[PDB]
Amino acid sequence: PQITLWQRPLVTIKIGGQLKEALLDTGADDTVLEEMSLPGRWKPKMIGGIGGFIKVRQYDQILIEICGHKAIGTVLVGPTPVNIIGRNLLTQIGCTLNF
Amino acid sequence: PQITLWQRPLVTIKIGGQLKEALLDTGADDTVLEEMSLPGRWKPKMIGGIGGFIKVRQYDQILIEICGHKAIGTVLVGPTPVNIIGRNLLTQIGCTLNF
Ligand SMILES: O=C(N[C@@H](Cc1ccccc1)[C@@H](O)C[C@]1(Cc2ccccc2)NC=C([C@@H]2CNC(=O)c3ccccc32)C1=O)O[C@H]1CCOC1
Repeated sequence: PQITLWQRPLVTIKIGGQLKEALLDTGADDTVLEEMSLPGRWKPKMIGGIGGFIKVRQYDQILIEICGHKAIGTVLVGPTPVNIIGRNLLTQIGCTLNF
Repeated sequence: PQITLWQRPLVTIKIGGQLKEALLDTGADDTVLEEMSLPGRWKPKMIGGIGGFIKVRQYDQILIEICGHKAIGTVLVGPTPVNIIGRNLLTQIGCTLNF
C-alpha cells in the first residue's frame, strides 16, 4: 500500500494486547509509546527534539503488530504527546520513502 | 529515488544559495530549520514537539530545493537539533511511504 502525506500518516498497531493509533515517523530513530506497562526490565534514557527533552524507559525485544505485520524491536515509553513508530520498526516491515 | 530506512533519511537541500543537510521527517507537520537569515518578514508560530511547545519564526513563500526538486512554501526557523523537512514540503515533491 502507498501512503500519501496530505495528512499525518496514522496507522493502527497492536501491543500488550490492545490496539493503538500511531504515527509512522521516518524522522525518529526509535519507537516511543505513551506511558504504559510492559513486562520485563528497562533502562532509563533521555530523548530530545523540539520543546526539549523527556525521560523514557527503554524496553528490548518488544513484539508489535503494525498493519497486520509482526515486527520485534526496541520500544521507549514515556510522556510523549503521540505514539510514534520509528525507523527501527519501519525497516522491519519493509517500509520505504519514495519520490 | 527509493529511500530505505536503515539509516537516517538525510538529503542535501539548497536554500539561499547554500547547501545544507536535512532530515525527511514524516512525523513533522511543518518544516523547521536551524537559525539562519531568511528574506522578508516573519510572524510568530507555536509548534508542538516531543518536549513541549515553542515559539518559532514563520517565513512564507520560501524557495527550497530538495534533492534537485524545487519547492516553494512555509519554512519555520527555531531551536532544533536538525534541519527538518516536514509534510508541507514532502507533499510538494511527491513523497509517499510504501510497504
Ligand atoms: O517534532 C516534531 N516531530 C517529531 C514527532 C512528533 C509529532 C507530533 C508531536 C510531538 C512529536 C519528530 O518527527 C521530529 C524529531 C526531530 C529530531 C531528529 C533527530 C534527533 C532529534 C530530533 N524526530 C524524532 C524526534 C524525537 C525526539 N528525539 C529523538 O531522538 C527521537 C528518538 C525516538 C523517537 C522520537 C524522537 C524529534 O523530535 O514535529 C513538530 C515540529 C514540526 O511539526 C511539529
